[PDB]
Amino acid sequence: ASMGTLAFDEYGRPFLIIKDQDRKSRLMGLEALKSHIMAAKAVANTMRTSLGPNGLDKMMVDKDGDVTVTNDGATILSMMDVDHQIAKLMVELSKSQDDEIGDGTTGVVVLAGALLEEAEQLLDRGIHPIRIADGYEQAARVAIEHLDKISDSVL
Amino acid sequence: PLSVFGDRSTGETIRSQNVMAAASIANIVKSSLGPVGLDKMLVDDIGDVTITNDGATILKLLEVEHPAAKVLCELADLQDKEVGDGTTSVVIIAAELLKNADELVKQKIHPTSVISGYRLACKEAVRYINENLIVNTDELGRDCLINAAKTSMSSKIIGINGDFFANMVVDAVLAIKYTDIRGQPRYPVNSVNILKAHGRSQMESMLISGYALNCVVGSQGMPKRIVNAKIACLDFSLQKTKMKLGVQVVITDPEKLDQIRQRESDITKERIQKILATGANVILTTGGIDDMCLKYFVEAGAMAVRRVLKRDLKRIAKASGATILSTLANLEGEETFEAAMLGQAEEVVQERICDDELILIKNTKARTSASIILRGANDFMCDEMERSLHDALCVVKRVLESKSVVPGGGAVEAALSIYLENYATSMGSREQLAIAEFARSLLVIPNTLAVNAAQDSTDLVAKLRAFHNEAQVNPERKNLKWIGLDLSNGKPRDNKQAGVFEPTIVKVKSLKFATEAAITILRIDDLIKLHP
Amino acid sequence: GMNKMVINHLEKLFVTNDAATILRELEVQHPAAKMIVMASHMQEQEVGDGTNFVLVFAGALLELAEELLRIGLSVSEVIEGYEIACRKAHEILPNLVC
Amino acid sequence: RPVLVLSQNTKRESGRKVQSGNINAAKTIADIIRTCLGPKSMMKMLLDPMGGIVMTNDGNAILREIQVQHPAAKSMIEISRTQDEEVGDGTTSVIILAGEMLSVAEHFLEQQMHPTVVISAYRKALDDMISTLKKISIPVDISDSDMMLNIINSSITTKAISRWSSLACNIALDAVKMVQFEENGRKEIDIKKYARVEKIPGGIIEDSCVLRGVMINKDVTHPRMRRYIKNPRIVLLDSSLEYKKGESQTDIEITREEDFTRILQMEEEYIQQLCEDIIQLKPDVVITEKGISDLAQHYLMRANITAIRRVRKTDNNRIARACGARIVSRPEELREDDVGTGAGLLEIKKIGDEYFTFITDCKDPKACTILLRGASKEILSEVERNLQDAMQVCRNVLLDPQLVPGGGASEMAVAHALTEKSKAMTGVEQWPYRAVAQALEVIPRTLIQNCGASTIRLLTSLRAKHTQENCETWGVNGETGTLVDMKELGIWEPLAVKLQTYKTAVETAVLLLRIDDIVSGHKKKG
Amino acid sequence: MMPTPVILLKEGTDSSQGIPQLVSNISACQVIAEAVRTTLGPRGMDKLIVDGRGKATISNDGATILKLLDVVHPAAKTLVDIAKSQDAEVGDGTTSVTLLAAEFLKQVKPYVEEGLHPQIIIRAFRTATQLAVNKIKEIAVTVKKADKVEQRKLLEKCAMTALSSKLISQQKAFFAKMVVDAVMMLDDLLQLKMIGIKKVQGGALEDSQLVAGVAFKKTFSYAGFEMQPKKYHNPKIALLNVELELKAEKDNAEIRVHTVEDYQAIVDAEWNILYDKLEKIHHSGAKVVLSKLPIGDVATQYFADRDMFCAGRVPEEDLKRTMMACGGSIQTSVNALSADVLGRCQVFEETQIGGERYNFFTGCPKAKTCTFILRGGAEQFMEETERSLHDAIMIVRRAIKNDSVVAGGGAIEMELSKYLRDYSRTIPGKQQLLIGAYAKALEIIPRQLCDNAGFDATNILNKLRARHAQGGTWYGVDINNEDIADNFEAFVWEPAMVRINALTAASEAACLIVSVDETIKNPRSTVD
Amino acid sequence: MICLAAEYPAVKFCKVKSSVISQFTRNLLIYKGGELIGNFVRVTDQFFAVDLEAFLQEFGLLPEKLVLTSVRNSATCHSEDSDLEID
Ligand SMILES: Nc1ncnc2c1ncn2[C@@H]1O[C@H](COP(=O)(O)OP(=O)(O)O)[C@@H](O)[C@H]1O
Ligand SMILES: Nc1ncnc2c1ncn2[C@@H]1O[C@H](COP(=O)(O)OP(=O)(O)O)[C@@H](O)[C@H]1O
Ligand SMILES: Nc1ncnc2c1ncn2[C@@H]1O[C@H](COP(=O)(O)OP(=O)(O)O)[C@@H](O)[C@H]1O
Ligand SMILES: [Mg+2]
Ligand SMILES: [Mg+2]
Ligand SMILES: [Mg+2]
Ligand SMILES: [Mg+2]
Ligand SMILES: [Mg+2]
Repeated sequence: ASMGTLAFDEYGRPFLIIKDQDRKSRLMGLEALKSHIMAAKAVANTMRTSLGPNGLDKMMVDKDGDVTVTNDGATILSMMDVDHQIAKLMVELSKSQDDEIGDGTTGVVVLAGALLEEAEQLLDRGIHPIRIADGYEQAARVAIEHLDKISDSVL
Repeated sequence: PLSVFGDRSTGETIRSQNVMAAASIANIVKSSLGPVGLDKMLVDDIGDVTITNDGATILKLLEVEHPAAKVLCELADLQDKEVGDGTTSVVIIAAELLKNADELVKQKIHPTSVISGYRLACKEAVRYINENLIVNTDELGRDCLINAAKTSMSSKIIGINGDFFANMVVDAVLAIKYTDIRGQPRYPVNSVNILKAHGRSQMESMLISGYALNCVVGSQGMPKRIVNAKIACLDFSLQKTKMKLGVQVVITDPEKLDQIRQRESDITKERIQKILATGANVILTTGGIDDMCLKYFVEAGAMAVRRVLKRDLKRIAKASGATILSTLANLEGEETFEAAMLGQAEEVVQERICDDELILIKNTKARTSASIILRGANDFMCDEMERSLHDALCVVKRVLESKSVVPGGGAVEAALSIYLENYATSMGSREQLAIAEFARSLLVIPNTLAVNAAQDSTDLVAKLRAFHNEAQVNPERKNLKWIGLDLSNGKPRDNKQAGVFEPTIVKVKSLKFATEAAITILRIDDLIKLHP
Repeated sequence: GMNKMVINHLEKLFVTNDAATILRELEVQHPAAKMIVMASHMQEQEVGDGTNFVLVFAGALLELAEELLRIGLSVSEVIEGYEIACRKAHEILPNLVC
Repeated sequence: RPVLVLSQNTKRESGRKVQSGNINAAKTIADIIRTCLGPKSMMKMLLDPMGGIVMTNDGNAILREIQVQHPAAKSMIEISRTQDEEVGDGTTSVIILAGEMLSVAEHFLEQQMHPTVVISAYRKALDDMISTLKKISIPVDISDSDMMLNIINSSITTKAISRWSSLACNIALDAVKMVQFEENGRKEIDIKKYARVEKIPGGIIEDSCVLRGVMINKDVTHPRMRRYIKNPRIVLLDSSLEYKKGESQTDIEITREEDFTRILQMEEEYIQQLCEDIIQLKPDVVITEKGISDLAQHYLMRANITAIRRVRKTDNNRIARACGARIVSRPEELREDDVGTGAGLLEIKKIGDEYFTFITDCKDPKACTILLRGASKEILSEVERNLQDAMQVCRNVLLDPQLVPGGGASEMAVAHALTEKSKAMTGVEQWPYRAVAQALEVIPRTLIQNCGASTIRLLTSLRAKHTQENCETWGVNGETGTLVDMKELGIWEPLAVKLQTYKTAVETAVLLLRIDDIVSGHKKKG
Repeated sequence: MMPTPVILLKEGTDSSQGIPQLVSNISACQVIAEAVRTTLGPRGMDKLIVDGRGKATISNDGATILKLLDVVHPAAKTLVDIAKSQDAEVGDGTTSVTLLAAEFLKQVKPYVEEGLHPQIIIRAFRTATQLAVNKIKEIAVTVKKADKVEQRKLLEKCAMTALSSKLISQQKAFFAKMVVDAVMMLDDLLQLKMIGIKKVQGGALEDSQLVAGVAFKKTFSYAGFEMQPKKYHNPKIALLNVELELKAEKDNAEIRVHTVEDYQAIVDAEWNILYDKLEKIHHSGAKVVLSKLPIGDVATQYFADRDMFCAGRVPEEDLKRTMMACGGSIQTSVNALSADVLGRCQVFEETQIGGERYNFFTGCPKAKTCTFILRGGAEQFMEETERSLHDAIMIVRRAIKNDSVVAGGGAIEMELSKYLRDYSRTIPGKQQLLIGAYAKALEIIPRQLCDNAGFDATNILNKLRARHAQGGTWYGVDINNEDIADNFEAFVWEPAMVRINALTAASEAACLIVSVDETIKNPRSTVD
Repeated sequence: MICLAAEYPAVKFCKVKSSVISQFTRNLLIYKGGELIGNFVRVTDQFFAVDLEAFLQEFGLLPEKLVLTSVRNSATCHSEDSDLEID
């Protein structure tokens, strides 16, 4: 479950496959999915407080000591210093939302965190994650069609 | 999330790790199986050297860290304790069973089904062995015991020496035979004192028609040969009498000190006079003997041996008819010694064996006892000879107690594999694969035997399986069940007429123990290793 | 013959059963083994095949020379006998052409 | 430390490498002492880690001082020790033979022959070797002193003592003959306990002799005692002649005035009573393994008795054997037959700057002391080793009256017999049989090599000679390097020594051939 | 062993030989296969690998995963090499080759342990592989009609099958159609450099578009660029390799004058050289100017004053694609800017795509190139989309070369296993065991599919074996229906050369691994 | 120590490098049951095996005071099931 796998062969001879395999960790399957969901949930729960007119600002400090008081989700996540790859994926998602639209960079992270949180308890009941992704795609198509249905045009 | 101070392995990782450990243990001793097997030379990192072929000794000496490897080592130790032979075979069979079971598990077969199939296969294999593959030794005679001893001593340092060592083992075992209540002939092995001494060759090792002591007379004064011995066994030291803790000597009249001091040794003098007045010739005691008592024995023209081992003294007393006497106290509160407690022997001699001396109690009356003096080239060779001799003695005891033997050379394994792979289709839907894998794993013994001789294992095992299939299919070809492996020529051979036999208990116990060990290891799919 | 995997000092992997290639990638240190390796490489350069033949023949010759030295023969006697036998073999070889 | 089925310090190697390493280690052990065989052998200087120097050419002495790491070398050293302890001679021969057989076995192991076939061939060859050695042996007449001396001379001619060969042979023969004992129908020699060798540096080796009695490095306890008694009556004791405490706690309680002096007077009276009990037998010399009190010395001198104290138990037993006495622990139980009569002279004389006690005129003594006087301590140690070899050979030939030709004759004869026996085997195991048969030629080859003659020509001539009918006694003259019949040269060996050497070498080869795997590094696990 | 005061090989040399060495090699190959095992099939799962510098790569392609692993085992490197070879020759099946080779080795491991000679195993592998390749070529279904609609449908189905295992499998029809169109627009060589792939952050996967022309990112405009019109309705494109700015005439050029009149003349001469180049470009009739070399601010303002578009420092590959689309020629000199060396496109436009400006050349009727614009929420998302589209493009190119298809989902390998077992039943028996082992190893792919999908592999394999025994060549694993079905009727199609190369490479790797008996490792030099 | 180890089988004579364990190095440890008994450092200030034995015995640390067997007799220790003659 960690530090890869070591066997040293059944005849006692040295058994080396990957360079520096004694200093490389590895997570597999459900445990990795749970860790990723935990990281994404943490990021989304941090972001969700800054959502809406009553949302509060995050006061970011960089590595040079400069302070940036802000409410934009994309800026907050870009100035954050993270190592988890799922947190980096959240940051990239906020950046992509900012690039394409420029608004709603906080809603995307909260929605993704909620989706992964629900997928966690779906996995706990024995559903293949690909099946969950397919169901999410179907529901997203339905939601997009509904959004097109109830939209209004302005001059 | 767990926050457990340790490492955790789960799923295929831990199962593969356990199979790895079992396979490594099996491969350690796989090269010491069968007559074409070869010994191993272990060094105890302080210069001590051990040369052996016994699986139990090798596994005990090695340092083992993995729990599954420890399980296999303890399995070998248990097999040695309960049977005495087939210590390598049980380990190899258990490891092969675990490997095949894990191969099945990796195919999404649930371990419970594999365990049920293994249990059913083991029960059916035992039943089939008992029903078909056993041979009654009543109509064979001493030749069966000789052949069993020779087969046991194959692959050992006394292999070619078997023609003589088998006779020696059979004679030694038959000498110690006794019948207890219920009229059951019991053979108390480990009552045969095995003495080692380098020097002369293997061919001229001595089998004693009596008992052999690794002790000498306490002083040069006494004679070293008594013809009509009267052995007196004692369990107390013959020394100057000293009062216990609760008794303390306080002197007020000085005239009595000399009397006290004189009595202090006159007590022991009187005890020795009482012992020797009845005609005792040889006196053996577990405790020490000081100089004055030795002088008494020297003047009496008797023998005195001190620091005799308790088990040796008990065996000598039982063989010679003597009774151990922890004290000379009778039921009248007096201090007497009677001739009825004296054991007799036809001769007691202090023989010289390679610049050292030992006491031989030859031809004890009222009971026959045996001892073996092994002569070799050095200490390591003598130790390996002793281990092989113990294995042969255990095999002969098993054959004499249970009068059923089975052909060796992997014939039983091949017959079991064929029968089990045929029977697996009779019942079950998913444990059928488990029974088939049990049958396949039972073939690891003839495979290893063929490999050790640098013979084509595939062709030999295929021919053996064809012979056993013909035996199990054609009713009139049932005589082919004894077709084993002839490793000298690398051809199948009828081992029943060739004289290759093993006790049925060896195979049955090996199968049961290996199946239980494989089941025990197979139940683990998660390991937590807390940091020390 | 069986192929051999050789990892030289640069972690370059060679999988071959060519004697000259195997010896080239090996880090031979003993001067006598070095001389035999030079002989094998010279055979490779001159002809292109027979390096393994050269190596095994040299090894067998040296073992039999060691046996001869042990039984009592001098180095000079062994050397002159080997030279005479080599000349005899070179004389014989043309007659073996098929 | 992930997984690690076995311990991290457990190293395992197996295959052809193990067999080659074992055989090479055995060959190296043989090569260490190869040059120390034969009458023209050269001595070696071994440096004791404790600071001493061992200068010898005995195989066992050389090998015992060598510390090795390869367990095959340990097995070879144990083989040397076993050969030394069993027969006491042929220690270099067994090592050389084992090395040669292991080499010729490596020859077949390089091919596709399983070691079990080689082992079976070796065992058959060993049986035939024993049979041939028994066949080509000759009896000896133990009553013939000259031929016994000749046998001892042939045994010791390869050692440094060979210069004084006649003196050494006479000393060894006399010691072995007089230490020989017979009691209760049991025959024994027991050179280990009796026939003590006492070496005193200085003087000349021509003055060495074996005494008709025992000599110890002891002096009289009091000067007034006689240092020269003509026909002493010796009494031996174990218990001390002094007032000792009892085993039990024996606290006293003195209240009256005169009890202290009374206790001291009773101590003196007890000493006097013990001395009177000793004197009652009217002895002349009293020997005790423990201390003797000064008051006891006075009471003994009052009866004109010489007393010696603090004598080792082995020395006391040797004196008892020599003078026909019995050691007595309780003086009150001393009886007449325990008094040692039979010693013909006792003399305390000064050698160098020390006092030595001589009991050297016993009639029919069963123990003796060999007084070695030489140049230095190391030379005397080597002389003692050579004389020990001589005594062992004498004991072996006394127990076994069989005799075998030496100088390489026996090895070549046995090799030829085994060759014509293997000529009609028609099997696959005939090759190892013939190889181990011809491996016996390493002994004549080593003799020729040490002599300096031409090895190949001499061995070819010897092999051609042994093909004739009555040529089993033809060997090599180790001093001139020429073929010579050993019924003229006179070199002979006891059959027991040859049998033990052959058996030990063959079994060493078998034991080392049986092994193909080595594991090491594990703790003792006591 | 013995100390040997003078050693043969230097210290640190490691040698392993015999059966244990080959068993260890097989175990290492098994580990390598397990490292990428769960990435096979529509239910496969991506792997994330972090390098030394902290960059994370997320991929489902087996070859990429194997390359990212720092494999140092000499025997294990063979699997990575054969995966790379399969990727190079075919482009798909990089996960299948490693699984097949490791399954071969695992199946023959018990025979190795019992002392069977490796050459027998090698011969059996060669014979079985030859028979399997012949059978694949025999039973592969081909259409000998050259119908445009049927060929397009076959290409689309092959692209969908090659794409229905990645993160873009939800939109596999859309991507497959665009991939087929892009491949069909290639002229005769199907050069991969003629299909540009542009990744722009932001936007849904359905926002990705295929440009029937060429599109590239805006390249460092100068002052006055914002005054140039950004849309043309029939522009003539001038493809140039010219530096249009004031600079020294030559690196070694030197001007020596001794009069201020000559000084002014030299300055005016430099300006006139630049203006002559610009005037020639303008009089060529072109409206859009693209150059690989930089275009200065003076040239930018000059072109702006003429209502003309300029873009300097355009990458060379983008200029090649523009030439192949519009149909001009790259000119190093503007001396002869004739009408035949000027590209033409129907519409040129600069538009914003997710915070970036892209130039578009659409409406080209004779274009022999394309440009994929991929949208995604992360750079690794777009990288994996590009990898998947590359796999699909390679498959479509191979199908264009030859339309020989076999049903996927393990049906082809089940048929091959049945055929090989039937063949092995009719031979002496020493080779029969090894050929049966080969046939059993051929069953790994359907078993792996069932394991990844969460099925019970044993029941599905038994049903597939029973179906193939009683007839039916194209019955594989139905992932959605938890059962088996005729994969040919389900349009799960693969090019035959995919499986042919997979079998060939796996057999070669297994034979090479088995043939090795000893491995030697010399100490690494310059330890410092 | 090597000479003394022969006469003292109950002792565990051993040596260890000083580096693995320079104020004590620029210019004999006794344990018993885990606790220190003798701590003689730089014994050269205060040799032969007899001298070392006497020095250790004068402090009452060396145990106070053996026939030689053939090679060995013991094999194991368990329920040997010794012979029990019956009827
Ligand atoms: N003469 C023989 N011929 C063929 N097979 C034999 C012969 N002697 C023993 N065997 C077989 O060799 C196998 C290995 O026995 P071995 O390993 O020496 O006993 P253990 O397992 O007690 O160490 C046994 O199962 C036996 O059946
Ligand atoms: N005068 C001699 N001439 C030839 N050979 C001799 C002579 N004396 C002894 N030998 C041979 O030398 C051998 C004795 O060698 P030695 O140095 O005693 O070895 P070891 O001490 O092991 O017996 C004997 O086998 C004997 O045959
Ligand atoms: N719709 C499908 N139904 C069943 N099997 C499929 C389907 N699509 C692909 N497969 C199978 O999945 C296997 C793996 O394909 P893929 O993961 O795309 O590339 P690779 O062959 O490199 O693993 C193929 O052998 C194919 O037979
Ligand atoms: Mg907003
Ligand atoms: Mg056995
Ligand atoms: Mg060639
Ligand atoms: Mg000698
Ligand atoms: Mg694919």
